[PDB]
Parts: sequence; structure tokens; C-alpha cells
Amino acid sequence: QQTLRNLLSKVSPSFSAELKQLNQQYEKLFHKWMLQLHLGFNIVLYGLGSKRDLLERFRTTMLQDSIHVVINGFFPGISVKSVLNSITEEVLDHMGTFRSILDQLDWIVNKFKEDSSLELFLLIHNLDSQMLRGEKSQQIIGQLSSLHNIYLIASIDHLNAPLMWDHAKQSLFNWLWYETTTYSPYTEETSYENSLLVSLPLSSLTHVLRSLTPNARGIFRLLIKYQLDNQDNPSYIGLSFQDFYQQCREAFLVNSDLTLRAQLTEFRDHKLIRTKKGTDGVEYLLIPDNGTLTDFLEKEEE
Amino acid sequence: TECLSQVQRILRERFCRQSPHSNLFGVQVQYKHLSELLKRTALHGESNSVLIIGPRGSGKTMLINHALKELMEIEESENVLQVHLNGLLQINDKIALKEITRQLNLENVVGDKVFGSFAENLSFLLEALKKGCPVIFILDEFDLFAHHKNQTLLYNLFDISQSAQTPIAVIGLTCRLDILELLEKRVKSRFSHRQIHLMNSFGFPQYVKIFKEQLSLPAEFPDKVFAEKWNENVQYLSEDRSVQEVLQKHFNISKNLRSLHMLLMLALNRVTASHPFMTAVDLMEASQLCSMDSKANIVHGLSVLEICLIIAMKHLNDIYEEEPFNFQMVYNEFQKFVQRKAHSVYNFEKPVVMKAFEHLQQLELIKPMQREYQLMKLLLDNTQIMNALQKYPNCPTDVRQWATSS
Amino acid sequence: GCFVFKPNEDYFNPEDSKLRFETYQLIWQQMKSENERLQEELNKNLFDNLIEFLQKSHSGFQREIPTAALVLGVNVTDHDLTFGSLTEALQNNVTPYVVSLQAKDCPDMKHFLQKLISQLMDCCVDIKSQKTDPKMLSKKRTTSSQWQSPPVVVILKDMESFATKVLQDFIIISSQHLHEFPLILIFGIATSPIIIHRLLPHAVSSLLCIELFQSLSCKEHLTTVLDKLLLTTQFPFKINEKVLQVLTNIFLYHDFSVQNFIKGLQLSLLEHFYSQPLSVLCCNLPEAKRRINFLSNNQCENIRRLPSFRRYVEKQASEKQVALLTNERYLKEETQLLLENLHVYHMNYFLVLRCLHKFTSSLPKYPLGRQIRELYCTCLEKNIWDSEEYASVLQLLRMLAKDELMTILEKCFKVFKSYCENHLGSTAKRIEEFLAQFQSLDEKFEVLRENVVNFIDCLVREYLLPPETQPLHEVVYFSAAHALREHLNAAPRIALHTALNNPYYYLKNEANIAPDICIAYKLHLECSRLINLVDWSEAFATVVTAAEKMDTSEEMNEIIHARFIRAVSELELLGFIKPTKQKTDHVARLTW
Amino acid sequence: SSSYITAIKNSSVLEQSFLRAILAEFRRSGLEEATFQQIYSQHVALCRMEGLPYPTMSETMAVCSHLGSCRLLLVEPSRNDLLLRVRLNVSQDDVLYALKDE
Amino acid sequence: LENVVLCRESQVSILQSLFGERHHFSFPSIFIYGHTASGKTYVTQTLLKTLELPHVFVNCVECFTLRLLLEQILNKLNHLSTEITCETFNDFVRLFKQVTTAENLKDQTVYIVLDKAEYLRDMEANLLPGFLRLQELADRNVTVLFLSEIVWEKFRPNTGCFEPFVLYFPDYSIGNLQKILSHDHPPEYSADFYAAYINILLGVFYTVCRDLKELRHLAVLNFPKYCEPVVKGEDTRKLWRNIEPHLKKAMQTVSAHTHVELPYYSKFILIAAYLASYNPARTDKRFFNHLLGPKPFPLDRLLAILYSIVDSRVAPTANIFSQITSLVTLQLLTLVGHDDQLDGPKYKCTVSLDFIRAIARTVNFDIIKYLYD
Ligand SMILES: Nc1ncnc2c1ncn2[C@@H]1O[C@H](COP(=O)(O)OP(=O)(O)OP(=O)(O)O)[C@@H](O)[C@H]1O
Ligand SMILES: Nc1ncnc2c1ncn2[C@@H]1O[C@H](COP(=O)(O)OP(=O)(O)OP(=O)(O)O)[C@@H](O)[C@H]1O
Repeated sequence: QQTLRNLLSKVSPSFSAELKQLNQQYEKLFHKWMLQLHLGFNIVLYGLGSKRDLLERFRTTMLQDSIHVVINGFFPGISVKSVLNSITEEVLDHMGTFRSILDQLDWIVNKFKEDSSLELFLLIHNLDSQMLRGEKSQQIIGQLSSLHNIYLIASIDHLNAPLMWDHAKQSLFNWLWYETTTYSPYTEETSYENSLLVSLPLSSLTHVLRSLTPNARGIFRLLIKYQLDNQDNPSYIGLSFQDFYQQCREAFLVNSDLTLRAQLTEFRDHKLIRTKKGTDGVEYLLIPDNGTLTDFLEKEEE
Repeated sequence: TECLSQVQRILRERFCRQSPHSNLFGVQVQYKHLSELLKRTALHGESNSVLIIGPRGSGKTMLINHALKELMEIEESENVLQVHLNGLLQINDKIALKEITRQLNLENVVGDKVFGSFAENLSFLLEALKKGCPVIFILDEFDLFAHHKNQTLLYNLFDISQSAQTPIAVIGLTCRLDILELLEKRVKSRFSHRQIHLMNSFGFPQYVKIFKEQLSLPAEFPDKVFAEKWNENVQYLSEDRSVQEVLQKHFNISKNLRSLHMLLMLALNRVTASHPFMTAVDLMEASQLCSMDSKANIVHGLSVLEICLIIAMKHLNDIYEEEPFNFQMVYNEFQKFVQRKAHSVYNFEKPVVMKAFEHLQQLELIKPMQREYQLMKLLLDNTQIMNALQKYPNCPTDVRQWATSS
Repeated sequence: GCFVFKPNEDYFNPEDSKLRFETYQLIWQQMKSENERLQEELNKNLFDNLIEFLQKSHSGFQREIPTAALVLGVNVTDHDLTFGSLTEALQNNVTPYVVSLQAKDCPDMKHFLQKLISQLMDCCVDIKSQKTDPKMLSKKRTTSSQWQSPPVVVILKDMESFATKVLQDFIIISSQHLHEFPLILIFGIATSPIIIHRLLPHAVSSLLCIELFQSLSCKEHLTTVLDKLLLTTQFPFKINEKVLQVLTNIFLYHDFSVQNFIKGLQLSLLEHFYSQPLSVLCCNLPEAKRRINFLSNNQCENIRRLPSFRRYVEKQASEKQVALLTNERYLKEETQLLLENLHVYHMNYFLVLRCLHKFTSSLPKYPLGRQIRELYCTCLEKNIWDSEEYASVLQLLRMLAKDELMTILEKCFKVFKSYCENHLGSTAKRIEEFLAQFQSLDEKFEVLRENVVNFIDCLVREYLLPPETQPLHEVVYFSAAHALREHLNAAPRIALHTALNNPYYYLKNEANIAPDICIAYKLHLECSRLINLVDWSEAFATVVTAAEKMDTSEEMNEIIHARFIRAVSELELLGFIKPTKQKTDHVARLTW
Repeated sequence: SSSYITAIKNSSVLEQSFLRAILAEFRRSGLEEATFQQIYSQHVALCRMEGLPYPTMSETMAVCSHLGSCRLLLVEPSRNDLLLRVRLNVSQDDVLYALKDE
Repeated sequence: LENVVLCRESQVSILQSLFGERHHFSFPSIFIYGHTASGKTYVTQTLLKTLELPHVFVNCVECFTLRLLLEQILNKLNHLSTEITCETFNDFVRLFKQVTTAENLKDQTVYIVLDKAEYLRDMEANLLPGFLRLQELADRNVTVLFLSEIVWEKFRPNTGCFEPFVLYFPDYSIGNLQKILSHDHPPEYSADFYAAYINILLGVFYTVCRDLKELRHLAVLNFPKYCEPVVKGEDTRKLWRNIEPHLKKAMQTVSAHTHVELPYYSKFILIAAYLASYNPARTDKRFFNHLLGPKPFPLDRLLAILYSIVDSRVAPTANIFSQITSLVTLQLLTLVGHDDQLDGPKYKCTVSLDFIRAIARTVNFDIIKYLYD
């Protein structure tokens, strides 16, 4: 990845002047956006090249006076819990409730109906991603952004990007749609996702999840439950093959020793289970952190 | 009279409350194995932690309370402080800690600080007890107890039983067989092995004797003539071969010594109004009220539209076999049968036939695995349907011809 | 990575901002308030049936539970407004115990009961001046012992998105004890009452009492709000027929909603008020007369130099052209009467347009327009008497001359006899001119000849194309069709197709110079069945080897591979090729 | 000592014929999985062969939960009721020795 | 409240005998199954109301959580104060001992009646075997009275429990359904004549539903309609032959119109979705059993057959995709890959064919030879 990226930007993007000019067409379009956003509209703008630098120049030239929660969506840390948490502390200048997402949603709704002219507006790079969307996820953004005192600006990238909006979900934010093209390569996405030529984020576990049997999905539920239940015990050196065999056999997920061994060696291919030989010679099993293991089978059962 | 109410009061408790009747059979060697172990763990400071496994409905609780009562009869009240736990109530660690706090009368000293290491918690409980001393831990329903998140109240009891040397018996009561294989390896390797009981039943001609010794009016005297009359009636019923027939039939379904209590309990409920000495036929119908066919009572009560529907599902096995069907193939087979018939009584129209389905789902004879024309599953037997259709009292001839065609 | 910065109004940007923005705020706020009033008036016939039904079903309580399933339209955009109006009406004439449930705040039963009792607690504690189930019954028992125990109603907004389990358990819980707590639910069925059989199984479906109501089918809702909103003389801002055609087409084809149409009208008004510096005087006529008389002279040169006025310059004589070219003092005088003529053309236009609508809606098969909307369309796309459609009306209207035509001449005359002095001054006194024709309706040739003079005077006199007939018409008319359509309803799937297939922006690239990525996609779909990785890498390597030599091979292979993998991550990323897992490698042609 | 052979040795008659039905279906299929109606049919055949009365499946499922409680076999839930996939917790030669020794 | 029995006397008598008098023990747990019609709460409430065995009645439909189920049991029991709170089960067993130490109920066998226990089945795995052993768990002379829709054989925890005593409440007989379906309270006729009506109606109607509640409802509907031509026209046979023509249609009729106006492209969307759901064994190539149901199919195939159906001025705008999302919320189309991604999954069609036929015919399209033939 790194030695691949040393060769990045060596010599010669094959046009520069029309690229600066095509970006320089869009700088006249900004005061229209400010006025249009003051009236309660919401701007999505799509594109073929990188436009988040245009958004950064935009908030440099016209958002020196207001609050802005610059929510990136390309790197795999962000879900909407972080959005609500950061907008609770770092905007409202005190912490809120902690019981549920809808409680802090309703509470952060409730803070703005009484406090006039607080004038907060975030903006989101890459509203459509593998992580940011979701019917639980997007509606919180919508219900948040439906108010008079919140003005989101987004950027969608995908071909099937307006498929995650029904009309009622569309009517929460008054969309109008801009057209942009920059041709700049999306260096933040391509930096912080992955590179195939070389911990693991949610995409490859989603891909192995959708290419396998549901019983293997129930098997890794068991193995990740036994890992997450004993995460801060330093003496927990992993289950053996026979303990995992009897605790998988009790839940009817598999029938035979050889089937579970073939399942274990095909899941040892994807580098999400590492064998550790103890002083017995028996190879115990432990996978490569803890906080990224709660997200899946949190969301696999909502 | 005095006799009928007194015999009902005195027999009803030892039957159906499983009250401590003093006769115990088949368990004398395991009891004698337990007793001196309990006496040397109780009379001396040493702590050994025996374990009992048997099937459900037999043995365990009666044995441990009987040995407990006989040990509590011996003084020096010996200050053994027994603590009764169950696997069912105390599901978690925080509940179990305050339950031991409840049993040991701890709340004179307040102890209102949650400690991190729960070995220090348990040691504090034992510590404030020991400065204030034997205890006996009766850990009932151990298989549910083996599902803690961290197996604290399993393992720390074993560690204190070896390490604190306060007098302790961790007596586990289990029901599943593999208590060792279910136990996690640090605890099962740690101190699970004290000598393990096994518990099983015995032979039928002594089981007729345990029927007689169970049924007979005790050495407690309500009135001695009525005791003699009734337990002679018990023995006269005991020597009759039809009682022996239904008892052997009960043996081969049930080696349980709990099913005998219910089977005889219904018989004793019937007796006190008239003929206070009862028949073998009264024992026979008392066995008969313990039902055998739970689903024939369901299917026999159903109306005939559901009957021809359920034999249409049976017919859906006997062509195009082994799929979880939907409504439409059921509708097609029903229409093909009713177009095989000439009369137009039973050509009931489509929304009526949905009502029999959504009534039939609540009996769970059909199973869901889209909303109304999908993938429904049948869980049933042919032969109970074939017996039920001839036992339908107002069974019409056309569904009889459907049954014979099939 | 959501980093926040803390910071630690009348800006619009000639067309000077302050009164421009106040003109905007006044016109849009006026239009929005009258839009809501004309919403709430139309549903009175609907829900004043409903107050009767709920009063009858409550009052006979001395086994059953009443449901009134509304059949609202497919437009979920405007379902909030009807429920607000219905909540208001049911709160006034019936009980102050009205709550509403949304089917997104209650996935399961605990949320259902908790939010229901919270809404009920605030609704009862306001106008008198907790997870528990029978405490709600205790709240009903405490809070209303009197006033003949007014019935609590709940409003399920969406019947459809509810899960069946929590709804079934709520209906059985409520039907168990309505001895105290009489509850009358009204779920809003989005589709049709078929699906209340689908979502509720028959035991729960048998437990209740169904009485359905219709709702306003949306075409004769939008004829009212289009007809009152823009077809009147009253609102100072009209619209171009093509922009209106765009708006009504994306109503009728895609959206079937009215709130989206008002958003499109709001956007059109906003963009018009951005657009041109003569838009400031979009007012009523004395408010136009206010500061026509004082204004900056370059905007008066703009009022000279807009092309419809230069057409008027082209049709006129020199001796007033030499003073009216440059001098402001006469230019005010002629443009004032031009704006009066604009209002004049509107005022004699629209009333006889409605007259023609009544006279054409009476016809069998109605070949001109189905409704009042499309009559605006047919008299502005083509010229109307040039077009074959009004030729077909004129061919139709001859032998329709019977007492149906005379009776509907009387009836249409009666409805604009209500509009006789509701126009109240006509620009040619056309009300009593046409009424002086229309007063001989009581006393079979006369319908024919009176028809001839009426449509000829009517349509040849005023009913004409508004741009060319009227100079200074730019101030009232906003026209930019495919500038607006892409703002309102865009197509990124066409945009990526265009800028990927033909990324020609202005030097030579139209059918190899200045992509990296369109090289990758175009060469991906030069082998247009499927692809594996390495041969595709060699093909891209070949074409940029051609790019290199039309301006060592191992370093070139390295830099070509690096820019290849930078291209191919984006070509995965943008909705094309999905990764083909567990194989050696390939990519899958997901979009054709 | 192993608990399981002593449990089979002191099991009842219908349990022993149920295990015989289990191993008979395991001789027919060869597999370790079996549904409840298959071994129910085998159990019907064996109770026919022994002069026993008719094995009603309320009794047979009560005896299924009897043997599933004691972990001689491994049981699906009783909600599935005819569709219970059962596996044998003990090896087959063990239960053959346990019903073969007398 | 009035008639305790209406001729189901033997099950009533064996249950009444099984309770016994107050000062001695009874069964731990009794389970009563049967059909939903079969009087299973009528019989036990009119039985318990006679002797006034001090009991608590619950429904498990009402208590959706465990805490409410314990709270109302303890709160209703102590009346026979504040909300005596119990978060857990062991708190209930703890406070139960203090509650059942009153002289109204010190020796009396307390009955905890549990109605519709199949909803308790999926409450927890703890609560049902914890409730079956309550006679020796707390040891305070209790008897937990179960009744259920469902069979005990699915109801067992698959570990074993204390097996309760099981009754089968029998179904109602035919002549008993003549008797107990309101031979008492006929207001204005002879009881012979109302019995003659319902005797005629019942033997016709004893094949669809034996539920006494809805049959009481249908009899009290169609009896005054039967009763008016006797008291107006005036002989049971003639109005028998008049009442059965009304009875067939009243049977059949116990859904206004299926047609729904739609925006025009949505009409064409679900036309295309039907047409690519119901014959789709790669028969895209030809034009341009049925009974098993709809086959799922991806989105781009739907867009292709959409382009083949429509006049070709369509563009893939944002609104056509937003419309095709918004059709699924109205449940006319369904995504069957539940999470397979934001990119176009299989969308299978879920509307009936006649509704599809009306939507096709209201825009100029005859498609039935085009659909599967
Ligand atoms: N050998 C025996 N002597 C006397 N009574 C016995 C004997 N075996 C079984 N019983 C009776 O069987 C029942 C056993 O109940 P107990 O609770 O002691 O064991 P269990 O029911 O298997 O344990 P669990 O309640 O954990 O299932 C009691 O009714 C007891 O009286
Ligand atoms: N023998 C009877 N005599 C008179 N009415 C009866 C009789 N049996 C049932 N009913 C009617 O049935 C009602 C009680 O219904 P039932 O007792 O059948 O409910 P249930 O069996 O508990 O219902 P579910 O099984 O669905 O919970 C009573 O209100 C009464 O109208």
C-alpha cells in the first residue's frame, strides 16, 4: 500500500488548466448556495471527481462564523452514534442522555425548538457509503435535518445512490440537486479504505458473510461471542478445537468433525482466525480488537 | 366421616406435594455413601464437595433433604449454616451475591461497597461469617448454573473450598449427564472432581412393592381400623392382575417414580364420595384420564372443512412429495376433489377457505418457516388422521370417499 | 473523523437586495398561508362525515371496537397536513383526547405503550386546566369521571409499515377491557382496505368494526390549488407554460403529490427573483406605480433593452422613440400603462378562460382538454386557432346546438354570473358586454349566431399568446425549463454515462487525451462481456503505452500499474464492477 | 466409569426400543441426523414386533424428552415436534454393547 | 356469569374435586388444553366464582414484559398499599412468602390462574419451569392453573420439567350446541320456535365454525331477519326455505374495490415487475407452474423490461428510482435479499393478478397471453 503510494503523483496529470478552470467555474455558485440554504432547502451535489475540497474551500470562505460538524463518511469509523455524540458535546456544550439512540435523537430535537437562532449546520462528505446508510441510520440524519435550524450539504457518489430514499424519507430534507464534475481522484476514500495488492473493516466480513452458508454465520456468532465475553482477561488464550466442537455441536450448527475442520480452514484463509500452539501442542484459536467486533452482531440483530 | 377427610389430608401431601415420607427405596447405598462424607465434612473443618447426577423426577432433593434432616438431628444445632441455592432463580452473579447475603444474615453489617474481584467478595462473606463456622452449599439445578457469562460462582466456590478451609460442602444437583463436559476447563480441571454419584431405577416386581408402600396408609394413625381396611384394600388391589397390567404399562413408559404419584393421585381424587375402597377399574380410568393421544383430541374436535383440508395436505404428500407447500396447491387439490364430487354442498368459495387456514395455524398443526401464500409446513402423522376420520361422529360420506381415495 | 469547528442574514448578493427579499418573503408567505387555507377547506366534506360517525359510534355504549380506515392517497408527502387538520377538527367538535402514532417510533410493544401514554399524559394535562398498561386505564378513570366520558382515539398514520405482531397485541389488549377506556382507532391506510385483511389475521380482524372513508383523489385537488394559486388575477407572479408543463408532468407521471408541486413553484419563484433585475416590480398595480417613478437609470435602460420591449420599439414611430429611448420621465409613463395592460390582459384573460372551460367541459368526449389544467396548456403551446384541437371544438360546437347547449349556456352563465361582479370591473366591461349577449338565453338559431359572436369576440380579442402580444411580460413570467428540471429532478446515471463515454470538454477529446478513468471505463467496455484482471491491466497498459509513445519499460509498467489501480478502485467505487470473491480474480459487468 | 451405559442398562422398555429405532434408522441411512417421524415409524415397527401396544407420539415425544434430558442423544426443540433432528450423543457400538449384554 | 355448566359436567366435577378443601394441599400445576371455542375461561371462572377460592387471574397477552407479569400478580394478590416492586424472579419468590401469610389465605390453596400461556412461551426460558415448580419453590400452598390454546408437547422446555396434570377440555356436541347456544333467553317467541330457527340454521352451519361467540353473533343477527316475516306475514318449513337463501349469502359475505389510482410510471413499474416475476425463465429474448408463487429477480432486468414496455422517452432520473423505492414501502413490491446491499437486489412481486389486470387495462394494455402463455 505504502510503497504503492510512493509512486502516486510522480509526474504529469495530463491536463491542469481546464481542471483549474472547471473547478473555477463553480466558485461563482456559492452565494446562491448560502441564500438557498438559508431558506430551508438542502443541497445534495453529485460528481465524478473529488468535490470535498470544494466544500472545504466553501466552508473556508463562508463558514468562519457558524458551527459545522464536518462528517466524513469514507473512513470506516463513523456511524451515526458518533454523529449524535459529537453534536451533543461539541455543539450543545454539555452531554446528553445515554439510554438509546432515539432518546438522544428526540432530546437533541428538543433542544432546538426552544433555543432560537442557534444556527448550526453540518455538512457531510460521502453521505452514501458502506457505513453511513441504513434505514435506522439515514432516518436519524433526516429527522435531525428536517428542522429549520439545521442545513446539511451532502455528496453522493454511487450509481444507485438515490435508491435509499422513499418519498416520505425524501420529504424530510427538501432536496435540490446540483451537478458538479471535478475529475480529481478521491484520495481520501482510496487512501483509507483498502488496497487489494498487499485490522479488517466491515466490508470483507460482509462479503464473506454474504458468500457463505447461514450456519457458518451462526458459527462465527458463537466464536465472536466467546471472544467478546472474555476480552479483558489476559489469561484467555482462546478455545481449543474440541471445546468449540462441542459448543457448536450443542447448537446443531454442524454435524461432523471434518466439516467443522474444513469450515475452520476456509475461514483461516480470510485471516480472521489465528491458530496459537500452547505448551500442550494443542492449537488454540484467537482472532485478530474488541470495539469493531460489537458492530456486526449488534447490527446483524439490529 | 373422620376417615375420608383424614385419609385425603394425610395421603394427599405425600402424594402430590412430594412430602417427606420416610420410606425410601433403591437408594440406600448412595445415601450411606453420602452420610459419613457429610459427617466428616460437617464435624471437622475440612471441605469436600460431592456431586449428584440423576434423571428428572427421581431421587435428588428428597435424598439430600433426608440426609440433611438426619444430620441436623445430631447436635455438636451444630452451627452448620446451610444455604439453599437454585439454578432457576439466581441467573446472574450480582443476584447470587445478594442471595448469599440474604441467606447468611449479613445485613447487620452493611457491606455497601461493590468490590472488583469477586473472590474478595466471597471471601469477605466467608470472612465476616468466620469471625462471627460451617456452611453447606446446596447448589440445585446445576445445568442452568453452568451458563454464567464469567463462571464466578462456580469456580470461586471451588477455590475457597480448597483454599479458605472454612467447612464447606459444594453439593451440586444436576439433571443433564455431562456436568463435566459442559463445565469449562479451568474449573473442571480445577476442582470439579470429588466423587460423582449416579442415580437410576430398579426392577418392576419391586416397583409393585413401592406402589404398595407408597399407597398404604402410614404408621401415622388416623384411625387404626380404617388404616387396616384401606391398606388391605391397597394390597388386594395390588395382587389383582389388571392393576399389575396397567402398572407394567406404566413401567414401560415411565420408570420415573413421579408419574406413579399423578397416576395414583387421580385415583385418590375419585374415591371419597362413594366406595371409599376402590376398584381396579377405578385405577384403570384413573390411568385413562392420563391421556395418551394429545392430538386426536385436537383433530377429533375440528370441523369437517378443516378435515378435508388436512387430508388435502396429506394428499399433498401423496403426489409431488416433500415440499413445504403454500395455499394455492391446497386450493387446487381441494377443488379437484370437489370437482370429482357431484354435489354442490361442499364447493365453498375462496375467502372461506382462508379462515380454516388461519384457524389451523393457531393449533400449530401447520408451521410457518410474503404473508399468505407461502411455504407452510405440516407436522403430523398419517395414521392418527386415519384413526380420527373414522372416529368423527358426523363424518359425511364424501369426505369418507376422500379418505378411501387419498 | 467528524471533526467539529466551533466559531469561537439578508444576503442576496442593480437588483438591490432588501426590498427584493422583502418582496420575496411577502409573496411566498402569502402563497403558503393561502395554500394551507385552501387545503383545509377541501377536506371539510370528508371529515365532517367523520365527526358524525365517531359521535354515533361512541354514544351507543351502555365485543366490538370501531375502526374508521381512511383511504388516503399514494402521496405520503402530504399525509401530515390532512392529519393535522383532522386532529384539529376531532379535537374541536369531539374530545380533547387525541393522540397519533407514527409506526417508526414503535418497533415493539414497550415503545408503543410508553410513547402512547406520554402523548396522552401531555394531551390530558394541557386541557384539564410510565411503562404500565392498566395505569393508562387508571388515567382514564381518574382524569375523566365526567362529561359523559369522552372517548380516547388514536391515529395510526401508516397502517402499512407497522409490524403485525405489536399491532395485534395492542388490538387484543385494548379489546379486552374497553369497559372503561372506550378506544376508537383510525389507522390511515395508504393503499386500499384490502390490506387490512392482509396485515391483520382473521381473529384480530374479526374483533373490530370497520367503516371506511374515501379521500380527495389528487387530480381534483391539484386542479383547485393550481386554479386558485396561479390562474387567479390576485397573485402577482404568473408562470410560463413550459415551466408549468415540466411541473405538472413530474406531478402526474412520477410523484402524484401536491407538496412537491408547491416546492417546485417555490423554487421557480425563488429563481425568478434571483434572475433578472426587473423582477422587483412584481406587485399589484399601485405598488407597481410606487417606484416605477423612481428607479436607477441603468435598470431603465434594461427596461428599454429587454427584447420584448425592443420588439415594441421596432413596431413604433420615431418622434416618441427619440425621447422614449433614453429619457426616464416618459419611459415611466409608457411602462406604467404597459404594466396596466399586463394586468388588463390577465384580468380579461382568466375569466373568459374559465368561461371557455365551462363551455368546453360540458361537451361529449371533451376533445380539447380533460380539465381546467390542460386548457392553459393547449392555448399556449401551439396557437390555439392555428391548432387542430380548437378546430375540432369549433367543428364539434355547431351541431351540439340543442337544449343541452342552451341549458349549459344558462348554467355556465350562472356560474360566471356569480363571477359577473366578482371580477367587478372588466378591462373592456366584458362582463356586461358578454352578459348583454348572454341575457337573451331565456328567449335554436340564436344559440348558433350568439355562439359565433361570443367565441369570435372572446378568443380573437384577448385569448392569445402572452409573450409576443405583451411587452414587459418578463417581470411576471419565469421561463427556464431544463435549467430547473435538473435542479428538481436530476439524473446522475445519465451524467456518468455522458462524462464517461464522451468526456470531451473543449480540446479534441471527442471521437485519448486527458482521462485516466474514462480510459479505464471505455477500455473496460471495449471488451463488453465480462473481464478478468491481468489482461485488462495489459490492455490498459497497451493503450497508455500508446499514449506514452505518442508524446525503460519496467518503470513504465510500474507507473502504469499504479495509475491503473488508482483508476480501478474508483471504477469499483462508483457503482460499476462488484468484486468477484474467492476466484483468482475477475470483475463483473454489473451495469450495461 | 461411564454414566451412559448404566443409563441405557437401567432405561425402560420403550426407551430401549427407541434407541433400537434410532440405530435401525442409522443403519438404514448411515448418517448421524434423523427426523422424528422416521424413527417414529421404526419405533412403530419395533413395538409391533415386540407385542407392545401402539406407540402414541405424545408418549414417544415424552420419552424423547426423557432421553434428551439425560443426554444419551442430542435433541432439537419440541416446538418442531415431528421435525426434530436428533443426533446420538454416545457412539453406536456403546449402545449396541449396552443392549447386547443381556 | 349465570350458567356455570351448560352440560359439561364431568370435567367440571373432576376439576372441582381436584381442588379439594382449603386446609390441605393440592396439585402443583394443572394444564388445560382445548380449542379456543371450548369454554376454557368460561368454565374455570364460573367454577372459581362459586367456591371463592381466593385467586388471581391474569392474561399473558397483557403482560408483554416479565416485570409487569410479576407486578400485577403480587399487587392483585395482597388485596385479598404501594406497587410492591419486583425486577427479577427471585424478588417475586421472596415477596411471595410475605404476601401469602395472611389469615384469609394462610391455609387456603391460592390459585394463580394463567390464561393464554402460549404468549408466555416466548417470554423467557426461565419463567415457565420456574412457574411449574412453585408448590415447593416457595412452599406456601399454591397451585398454578394453566390453560392454553396449544398442546403441552410443544410447550415443554426440552430439558424436562415438573410435568403438570393435563386435562383435555372437550369440544361441544351437536345437540349440546342446540341446547347451549341460547335456548335460554328467547325474548318474544316460544323457546321451541327460536330453537326451531337455530336448529334449522345450526345443522346447515355446523361445518364452518363451532365457535359459540360468533355463532351467537350470527344467530342474533339472522334471527330478527327471520322473525320479521312471521310477525308480518302471519309454518316453520316455508320460512325455513326462505331463510336459507339469505343464509347462504350471509355465510358467503362474512374490501370495497381493488382499484387504486397511481402515478403513471409507477403503474408501468409494477406492470414490468409482474411481467418479470411470473414467467421469468430467461424469456427476455422472445417477446423483445404458475401456482408456486413469485420468483425473485434483480433490478436491472426490471429496468430492461421497463424500457421494453414504455414509450422510449424515459430517462433514469432521480424520481424514477425514488418511486421504485417508494413502491416497496407500500408493500406492492418486496426486497427478498434482506441485506444484500444498497445495489439492486432481487425484488419479487407481491400483488394479485386481477389487480395487475386492472392496472394494465387502465392504461391500454392487454397482457394475459403476454404474461404466462
Ligand atoms: N428412592 C426413592 N425414595 C423415595 N422417594 C423417591 C425415590 N425416588 C424418587 N422418589 C420421588 O420422586 C420425586 C423426586 O423428586 P426430587 O426433587 O427429589 O428429585 P427430582 O425431581 O429428580 O429432582 P429435580 O426436582 O431436580 O428434578 C419425589 O416425588 C420423590 O418422593
Ligand atoms: N358452556 C358455555 N355456556 C355458555 N357460554 C359459553 C360456554 N362456553 C363458552 N361460552 C362463551 O365463551 C366465552 C368464554 O370463551 P372461552 O371460555 O371459550 O375463552 P377461552 O377458551 O379462554 O378462549 P381462548 O382459548 O381463545 O383463550 C363466554 O363469554 C361465553 O360467551
